Amino acid sequence: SDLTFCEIILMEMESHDAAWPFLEPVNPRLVSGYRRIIKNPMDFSTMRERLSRGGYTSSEEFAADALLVFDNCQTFNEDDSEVGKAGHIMRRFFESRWEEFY
Ligand SMILES: CCc1nc(CN2CCN(C(=O)c3[nH]c(C)c(C(C)=O)c3CC)CC2)no1
Repeated sequence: SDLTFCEIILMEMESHDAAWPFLEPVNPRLVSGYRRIIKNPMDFSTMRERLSRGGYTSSEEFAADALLVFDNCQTFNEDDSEVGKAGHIMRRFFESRWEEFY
């Protein structure tokens, strides 16, 4: 039931207009400095893979992955960059859907 909500939240996030930086993993070989700064990478397709095989035992574990996506994005990207702008927008969206459910 809680994970039921997580499926919907993930679909809406995947379908959001500001989702474009977060649909596939950052390839550390293609981004200078990414591996040295981000130890716990996360993205929506990785969350989708885990959710599909029942790898989230609680909604809390889903929320940890979602915030990793946005925390990694704020750590590595400036607020003024297109990717930075997108992470701030998706965090507010996630925080809005998460609070009108949990
Ligand atoms: C640019 C080289 C590269 N392409 C990809 C694949 N795919 C990853 C996500 N993506 C982004 O634009 C994106 N999303 C985030 C969270 C970031 C960073 C650095 O935080 C970035 C910069 C590449 C689209 C492309 N991997 O490396």
